[PDB]
Parts: sequence; C-alpha cells; structure tokens
Amino acid sequence: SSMSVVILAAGKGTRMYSDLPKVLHPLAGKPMVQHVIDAAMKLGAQHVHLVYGHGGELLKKTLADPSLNWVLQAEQLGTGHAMQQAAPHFADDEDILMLYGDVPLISVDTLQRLLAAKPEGGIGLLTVKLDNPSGYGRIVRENGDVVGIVEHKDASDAQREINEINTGILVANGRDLKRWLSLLDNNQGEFYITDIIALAHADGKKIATVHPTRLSEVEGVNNRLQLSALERVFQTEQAEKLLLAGVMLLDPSRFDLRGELTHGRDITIDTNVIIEGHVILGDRVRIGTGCVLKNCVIG
Amino acid sequence: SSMSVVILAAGKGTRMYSDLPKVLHPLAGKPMVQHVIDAAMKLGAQHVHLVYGHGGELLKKTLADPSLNWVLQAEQLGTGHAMQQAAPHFADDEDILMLYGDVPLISVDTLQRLLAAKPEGGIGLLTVKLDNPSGYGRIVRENGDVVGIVEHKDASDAQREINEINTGILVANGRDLKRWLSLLDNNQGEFYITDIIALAHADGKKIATVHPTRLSEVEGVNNRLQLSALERVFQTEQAEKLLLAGVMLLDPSRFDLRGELTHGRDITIDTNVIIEGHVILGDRVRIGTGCVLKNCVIGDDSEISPYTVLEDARLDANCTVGPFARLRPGAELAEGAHVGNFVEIKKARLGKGSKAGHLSYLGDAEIGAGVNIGAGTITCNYDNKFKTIIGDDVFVGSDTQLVAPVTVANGATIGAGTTVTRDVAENELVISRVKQVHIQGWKRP
Amino acid sequence: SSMSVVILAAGKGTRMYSDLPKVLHPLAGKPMVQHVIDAAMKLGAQHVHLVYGHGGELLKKTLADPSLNWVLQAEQLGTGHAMQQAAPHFADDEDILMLYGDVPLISVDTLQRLLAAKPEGGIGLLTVKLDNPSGYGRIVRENGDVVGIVEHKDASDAQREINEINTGILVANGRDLKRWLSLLDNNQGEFYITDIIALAHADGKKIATVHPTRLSEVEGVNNRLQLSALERVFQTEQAEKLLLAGVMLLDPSRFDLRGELTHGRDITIDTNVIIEGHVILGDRVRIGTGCVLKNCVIGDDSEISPYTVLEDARLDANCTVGPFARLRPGAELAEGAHVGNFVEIKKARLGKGSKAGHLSYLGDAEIGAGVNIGAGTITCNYDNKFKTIIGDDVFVGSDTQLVAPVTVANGATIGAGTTVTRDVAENELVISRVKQVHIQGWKRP
Amino acid sequence: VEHKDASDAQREINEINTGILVANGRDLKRWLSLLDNNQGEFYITDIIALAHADGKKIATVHPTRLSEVEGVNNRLQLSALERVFQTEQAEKLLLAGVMLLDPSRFDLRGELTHGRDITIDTNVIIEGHVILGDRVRIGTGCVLKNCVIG
Repeated sequence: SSMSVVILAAGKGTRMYSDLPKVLHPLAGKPMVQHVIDAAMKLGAQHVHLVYGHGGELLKKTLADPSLNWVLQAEQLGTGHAMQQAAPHFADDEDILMLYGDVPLISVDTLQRLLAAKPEGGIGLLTVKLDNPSGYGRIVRENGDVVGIVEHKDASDAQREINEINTGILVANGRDLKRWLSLLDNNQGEFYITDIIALAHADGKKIATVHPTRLSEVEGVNNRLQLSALERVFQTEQAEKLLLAGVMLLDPSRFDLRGELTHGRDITIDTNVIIEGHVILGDRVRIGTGCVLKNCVIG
Repeated sequence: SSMSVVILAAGKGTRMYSDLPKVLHPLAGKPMVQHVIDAAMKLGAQHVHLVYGHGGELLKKTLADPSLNWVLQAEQLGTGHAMQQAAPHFADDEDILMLYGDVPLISVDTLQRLLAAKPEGGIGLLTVKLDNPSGYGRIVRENGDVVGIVEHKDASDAQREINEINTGILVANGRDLKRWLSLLDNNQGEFYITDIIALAHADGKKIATVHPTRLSEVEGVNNRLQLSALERVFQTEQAEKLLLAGVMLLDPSRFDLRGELTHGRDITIDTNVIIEGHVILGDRVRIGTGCVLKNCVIGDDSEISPYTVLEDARLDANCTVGPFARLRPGAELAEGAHVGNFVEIKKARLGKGSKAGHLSYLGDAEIGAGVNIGAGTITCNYDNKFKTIIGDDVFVGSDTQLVAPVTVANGATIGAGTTVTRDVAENELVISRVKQVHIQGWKRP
Repeated sequence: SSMSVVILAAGKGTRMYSDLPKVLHPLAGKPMVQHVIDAAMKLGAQHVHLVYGHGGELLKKTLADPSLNWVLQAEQLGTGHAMQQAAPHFADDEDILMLYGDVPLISVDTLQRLLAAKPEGGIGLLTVKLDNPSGYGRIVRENGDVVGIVEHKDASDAQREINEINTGILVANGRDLKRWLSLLDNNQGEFYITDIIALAHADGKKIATVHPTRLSEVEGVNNRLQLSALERVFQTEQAEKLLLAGVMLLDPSRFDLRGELTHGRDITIDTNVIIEGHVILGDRVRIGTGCVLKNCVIGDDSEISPYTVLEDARLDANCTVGPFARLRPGAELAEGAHVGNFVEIKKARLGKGSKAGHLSYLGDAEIGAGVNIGAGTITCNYDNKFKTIIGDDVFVGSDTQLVAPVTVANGATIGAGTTVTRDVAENELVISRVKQVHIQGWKRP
Repeated sequence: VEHKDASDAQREINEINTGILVANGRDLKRWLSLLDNNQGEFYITDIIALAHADGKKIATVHPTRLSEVEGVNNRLQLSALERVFQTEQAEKLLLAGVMLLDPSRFDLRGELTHGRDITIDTNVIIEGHVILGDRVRIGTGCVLKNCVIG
C-alpha cells in the first residue's frame, strides 16, 4: 500500500544543556533522529516529513539526507499545531504515521503492528500500561473502547488510576487526518494533539491500539541521563544478538558496537572492546581487552 | 543555633583483614571518616569530637585536620561508654549529633531533618524500616510512640516483626545528653547506648524520628565487599549528577570520579575513564576510552584519544593528545598542539600548533610554536636536570637526541639521527652525518 | 565409601554455531567440562566416565587427562541410551552420580547433599522449583512423595502448575542402577532417562530430593548468551570471595580471574584488571586500571601502574612498573626496580634500584644494581639470541643500542646515541661521537 | 456521576450517593432554581457541582450501618429491613436484661416497658404498648397487645 511518516522534533531540549539540537545527539554514535529515519525507511515510508522549530540550519546540515521533506515551524506553539504544518503535505490515499525524533528505540514490529490494527477511516494508536502512571496521558476507555485521552493535569482521582498511557505515536489515513486536524481549538494556550481521539469517536470512527513489546521503545529523551539509559539498553540488545549468532563476548556489558559488525564463526571478544564504523571479522579471530576497531577487516 | 558532632570509630575492623584502621579506608579515594567529617562541616558543626580506641597514632596522622578534637578510649568496652568519654566535652547550650566513622554515605538532608525533628529537651532519632530486619535493633512504639530500643537478641517472636530499626544516629541537647548518659549500668558485660531511649521516656520527654531517603545512607562498613557496594552507589550517584548537569557519559557505570570535576558544556566522556583530584574541562572536550586524568586543566575543544594518562597537566584549546600518551606534571600544550602515540611529556611546554607525534620523550623543555618533533626524538636531559629550548618553525628530524642544555633557534632544521650537544642558530641546518659502509653479498647468520 | 561419576556430554551444540565441541567451551578460561571434572575430583570420585557422541577425537585431545574413562556413543539416540552405554561400567558396590558437561556451576555442597539424601537401594535426586516452569520436567509427588517425572510435553493443565522441576542430576547404587536401566523401552523414538523414577517406585524404593542453593548451579549452556551469563555469575562469585578475604577491588564487576590468585594483605586492585594463570601478590601491592597479569609473582609493596601487561614475570618488593609497560616471560625486577612507559622486558633482569624509564626494549639481559637505562635504549640482540650484561652504577645514555654479546663493567658511562659492539671497562666513558655539520640559512622544503 | 454516564475508570469509585444531604435554606433556594432539564428530567445530583461552582465546600459523613440507607422498592427489600429492625430491637432488650430464648423468633411492633428478670420464649409477638413487671414468664407462641402484666 502507500504510507508516509512525520517526525516531530521541534521542542527545546533545555534540560540537555547543549548547543546541539537534542535530536542530533547520538545513540550508539548516530543521531537519535536517524534511528527514527532508519526505521521509517524500513517501513517502506514513501516520504518522511520532519517538523522542527529552532536548530533548523545545522539540523538539515548535520543531516545531509537530501531525500527528506523539511517542515519549518513558527516557534513551538502546539504539538497539534506542528501536525497542522505538515497536514497540507499528506496525500489522501496514503497512511500517515507519527513519530518523535527523541524516541529512538521504537521497533519496526511495533509500528508494523500499528499499521495493521488501523481501522479503515480511523486511528491506530500505540499505548503502554505503566507501573506508575503518575504524570502522563491516560487512555480513557468505555467498555474497553478508546474514546479520548486525558492529560494527567485534568484527571480525576478516579482517572489517575488508569495505568494505560499515550505514547503519542499513532496512524491514520492522510485524507481523514487532514480532516480531524484543522478542526481544533486553542482555548496552556496551545493546541493539544490529544484531541483528535475524541474528535474521531465524534464522527463515529473506531480507534484501535497496539502495545510495544518493550517499554524502552517509547522512552523519550529529555536529558543525557535518559539517553545514557537508552544507550545501555541498545548496547545490551546488540551484544545479545551477537552472542546468539555465535560470537563469544567475555563480558557483553563491557562491549560497545557503534556501527556494523560482520562476522564469521568462533570469534572471541574480551572485555572493553569498542567497534566503530563497519568491522569485518573472519573465523576464529581473537580480540583482547581494551581494543578499539574502526572500519577494519581482520582475516 | 549551636551544634556539635561526635564520630564513633573505635571498634575492631577484624573482618577487613587490614593493618589500616577501618575508617581510614577510602571511598572514592578518600577516608570513610572524612566523608563524615565533610558532612559535619556542612552542618555548621562548631566542633567535631572523634572517639577512637586502637589505631590512634596513625589515625590522627593520616588525618592531619588540626581542627579536630580527639578522644581516647580505654579499649572498646561500651558504645555507650565511648559516648561517656566525650560527654564532659558537650556544652550545655549546644545540640550534639552522633555519627559513625564507618557510615560514609549519610546525607546532609537526612541530618538536617534530624536536627529539625528534635523535641526540645529530647532526642531526634534516625530510623529505617527493613525488608528483612533479621538481626538489628527494633524500634518499639506504643501508639506509634517511641519508648525504647530492643536488641534483636532479647526480642520476642512478636517483636521480631518490627520492621523499623535503629541506625544508631541521633540528636539531643548537650545538657540533657550529659544527663541521660552517666545514669546507665553494665549489667555482654558492656553498656548499651540503646538505653537512653527508655531513659528519656523515663523522665517524660518525647523522642521523635526521621528516616533517611536512601538505605545506603545508613549502610555500615564491616568489610571490603560492603565498602565496594558503597563505592558503586557513590559512583552511580556522581555519574548521574554529571549527566543531569549536561555531561555525556557513554557508560556511567564505567566511570569513576575520585575528587572534583568542574566542567563546561557539551563534554563527552567515553567508557572507562577515571577522574582523580581536581579536573577542569572546558566546553566541547572529548575524552576517549580508558583515559585517566588527575589534577588537569583541558581547554575548550580539546580531544583526548583513548588510553592516555595525564597528571598535573595543562592543555589550552584545540589540543589533541593520544592515543597511548603519557603527560606528567608540568606537561603543557599551547593552543592546537598535538601529542601522539607513545609520547611522554614532563615539565615541558609544546607551543602553538606544535607536534610531537610518535615515540618521543620530552622533559624540562621549552618548545615554541609551529615546531615539528620527529618520531623518536628524546631530550637527553639527565646526567639534577637541564633545560632544552626550541624556538618557532624548527624542524627536528626523527631519532634526534637533544642533549641539554642546548638551544635551537628559530627556523633551524635538524637532520634525522642527529645528536645535538651544541646550540643551533636561526635557519641553520645541522646533520650529524656519517658514511654508511657497504659489504656485497653478505651472508646473514 | 565408594563413589563414581558419569558426565553426559553427547548432544549437538547446534545453537553454539561452533566447530568446537560445546563442553570444551571455556568458562573463566577453562572448559565447561573441566569444572565438572574438577568438582567430581573434589567428591572423591574414584572413576569418572565421560559419555560423548561426536567431537570424540579432539575431545580426548583437548582434554589430556589420561585418568578419564571415555565412553563412545552411536549417535545421540537416547539420554537414557547414553546412560546404558556406561552401565556395564558401574561396580555394584559403588554409588554412581550423574552430571552434565554443560552445567559447569554445580557446587560440591549440593552434590555432597545429594549423596547423603540417597535412600539405601534408591535415588538421590536434585530438584528446583521455578518462577516460570513453562517447558521443563515436572516433579510429580503424591503426599509430597516423588513417584515420577512428567515432560512438559505430556503435561495436563493441572500438572503444568508443578513449579518443581528436574535438574537431571541424581544418584543411585551401581548395582541397583544397572538394574533399573536396561529395563526400559523406546516407544520421539528415543529412551527417556526420566522413567527410572517410576521404574523405582515400581519395585517399592524411595526417591529423595535435595535442592541446589543457587539456580545457577543447574543452569545449562546451549548457546553463548547463556554461557556469558554464567561467566558473569562465576566472576561475581570469585570477586566477592576476594573482597571477603581482604582484597580491595575498586569495582568487582570489572574484575576477572581466570585461574588462581594467591594474595597477602591490604592489596588494592583498580578497575578492569584481568588475572590469568596463577598470580601471587604480596602485601600492600597496588594494581592500576587496565592491567593484565598472567602467571606472575609481585613482591610486597610493589605498584603496577595503569595499562601494564605482565606474563611469567617477577617483581621483588618495592618495584614500580608502568604505565604502558610490557613484561614478557623471564622479565625480572630486583628490589625497588623501576620500569616506565613504553618499555618492554624479555628474559631480562633489572637489578636493585635500577631504572628503565621510557621507550626501551630489554631482552636477554643481565643488568645490575643502581643502573640507569636512558630513554630509547635498545638491546640489539637478534641477528638464536645473545646476552647483554651490565654491572652496577652504570649510566646508559638515551638512544643507545647495545649490540650483544657485549659487557659493560661497573661504574661505566655511555654517551647518548652510542652504538656498543665492544665491551666496556670499569668507570670507562664511551661516546660514539661524530661531528654535527652546519648549513646556514637553509630553506626547509 | 450517575452509573449511566460513568467511564470504566469512574465505575471503580466504590463510594456512592445516599441522596441524603443538608444545606442552609437561603443557599439551598439559590442552588435549586438554577438547573436545567436537558431522561428529560432534572437531576438533584447537579447541585453538588453547582456548589463547587460558586466555591463552596461539600463535606460528607457515612452512616454506621448499610441498612440506614437501604431503600424499599419492593416487599422482599422491606422484609429484609423488617428482620434488621427486629434483630436490633431484640438485642437492645437482651442487653437491657430481658431474656429472649430465641431473639430471631421475637417481634416487637410498638413499645415494651419491662422490669427485671423477664423470660420470653420463642415466637412471641408484642404489639402496641406492653408493660411487663419483674420476673414475668411468657411462653411460646403468645401474642400480647397493649397489656399490663404484674
């Protein structure tokens, strides 16, 4: 079928204390936002629309990627407003999926379930039930039926018990989406993207929901501590994939891959090895403690 | 107001198997007991009384700290007895807080709550409820009211369910405290400090309690395994504080700070870096894997490549050093200077945009701007030690030995494999040139 | 009493993707199966019978161990069938315990409980209750009485709730065992070892059960991820044992022991140290970050600075080595000797208080006391290899090449950049001195 | 919130409205005739939000027994309340010194004045106002209505 993505990446990463746009900050040595692009590419995303506020120039700079469709924005005034700015860019015959540049770990499977649980003329919505939901958007169901999202803000004591929350990731047809959008108000002062849920049950459409398989898939980065946790998660994952594919790591928690590792059979890698760029290792290679390999072929 | 502290540190750290007094053992490179002193200082502690049994001499030795009031002790015979020995030292108008030298992680907030929940003419007592309380002192309340402490020892099956336990940390007015103390018995054979709780509800005073925010604040060290757990806790804490303040750590669980780190903005530190003493890093500095920095200033935009060691060294902006570089005290790099692999620098300055790329040793050297130090160059500066000086735009060929004192003026060039004993003049070339000698068809052994 | 063991190790480690037999894969640098042998040895195991399918030749090869009794096997057709192949090998008067070559962490205590809870003419069976038992063999009890094992396969929804599962480890008398075995069927197509449980309650014998104290004792390795988890468990264990026995590890999760560590008192080991072979460390030794020590003796009070590698090397007391130093077999430091950065030592001795500080290679050398080896000194000892000898109080200038065989007597001095082919006499100075040649106003390319 | 329009999340709210409440007559006159009919009817429920509206505080106490707020819509419900009411009366007489040989087979429909050490056997009914003196015995099955027994 036909499908495009939009990556929201316009806020101020104030708590990063950085002169570099938050989304450009690297995870396993590559911009958070490239992980999201990469994933979009893997979906078959026909076009990728990137919405940004400040940081514009060196955003499009540090991201060559001449294939992208950039979308300017006044000055962060509404997450929904942002979604309006790209609205005129959605073909009516294509699905439009919404992602965030600071949520780098969202897996394809979880998105390629979202795109299957989308009800014709409706929304596919990603959700997660939380241990402690003590500050997020509640998923408000009636008979287990999604009707709309409640901000932790205006949430009755009764609602605050709603474990299940909004990841902010969702789908919808481009036509239907153009619709639901520019029919929303500003009476925080901003426009909430939340609303198009009730504004969809409004005109009698069904909003389905799938869950990500890992909590980390929907973890957002606001600061470096958060990013470092995601780095570790990402590295543990890579390490376990290499272990299961036959590479011996003498300590997978002291291993780092920042790129690609092609390997043959019966390789041993000791502690504190870092692999950057693209490394090709043949059969029966041994890498001792502390080695750094970047863009190497080892026979 | 007025407030003093007492640090108990008299027991035998037998399970440390050490010739060093337990409390002197370092946490993040500093004596357990100094963490406690430090904290006391941060309270405004007017005086600090330290009670010790054995280890006395090298205790007061390894702790200069001429500001402290030391208190000897017969030979560990009562934790309460210990508290008696410092009792005559408490002014009646001041609060007296009690801490232990082997509980290094106790936060100020937790103590500066204890000092607020102290009831006039009474005790402020720190407590913690335990997952498994299977061997500690129970807090015995009646209507939620603290009345006294029960040792796990003499504790009914019913009492043993009391989750909440005694940290051993508490407050009280110096006057009232002097009182409650020397009114206790020895009928374990010792005197329990526990008792002054009931001996306070005795004369109708109220004993309040606050809790520490982290369990680790009241963790005691009896052995090295315990100390290592606290080291990790302490390091995770520091690491998270640097992450939240804007420093990127590529793996905060493979990071160690043993001292102080002043930093600017957008710094990256890769895995397995250790920071000792006081390190100042400017904006946009990158530290690669495995580097150890001790008492260093690194200027904006410098890059420290993997496995580089620096101590008492200075880099201006835009310098590059490593991999496999060793900078010793006095090592100085001017703006945009480069030091490469297998290079050691001691009491030497390498001027603006100068390069020392490979296999060199530079000590006691003043080197100017735009200088090229070829691979294998050695300052042969030991015979005290003597000074080598090199001006701007000098080219030093590979495997040159500079025999100090020697001066090489600006624009001079030095051929490879040259020994330099005499001074070199501006733009002069010098080549230590011999004649290679030839045998034809030589049979190699 | 009398007791033998059987180690099952015949399956295909397909999910290891390896050309090496699964059980030979190392845990802390030694074959999984050797951990099991080791343990068997510690039981007093009179004989050890090892059952294998493929991988035979290099199994018995990579395992010298001429003490073992090998048992071939058609081609993995029954875990019970395997147990049949060794059946004719069990003496009727001895107990026979069953272990698996890919379960390396099984402790002696757990086996030396199994061997105590064995009912005369019956089975001692190791079991574990699981958080999630969602695929293993259930232990089926009636009145808490073991009657037989159910495969997750054929297990009613009701049975699938049975937390307790089969480790596959068990005991039995050799006589009784020979019995229960060859009375089983093949009607998966194979023969299940499971059955001899019901086939024991059959002839009215009691099958007892003990549990291992740690889940990891019965963890099986099918792949490398699993093996790495066991490596970490094993290393944490070793690290904690060293901490409790008095060694300070600055981060026990970045420590690795692959062999044996004998140690004295008050040793500090910083992060990312690896210990291989057998290492002996004296009192008060310090090992810095990143060091690798293999088969070394380090004397009291020595300091090994960061990123130093040593193998088959010896340091007496008070030596200092590193950072960035490389000691190879035969490297020996006498009391208070120092080796610095970018220095390699091979079959060489550096005598009392001698120094080799920078950028040097010393092999096949006998160097005396109080000797100064200048920066960049090389024993040019390869043309077999020849011996260089240097007495006491010798000064060797920087970038000297010592061309062996050569002898430099006591008190001699050698100028910088000197090639030494001939012997040097007591207190003689030698300077390989040429003449530096001068061009004025030279235009550098 | 009426059970009707109640989110799945709200439906977890255990605490419910008895429909009993207080308020000043002045304030009450106010809150009332400021309500709509847009079930078609006017809900008394509303004056709660229409009170938090003009910034007043609505407190709440609970009854000590569930039966205090039990409503009768049918006779089965009424019979349950009858039993509750009779158990209560019976227990009050037991605690005040009257022996009932089976307080679950006793019925008081009115008032019983009594003296000391009275025994009442099973299946006695007391109607109107009955006065019993000390040490009176009433056997099984008796019905007393508006009687004085010495």
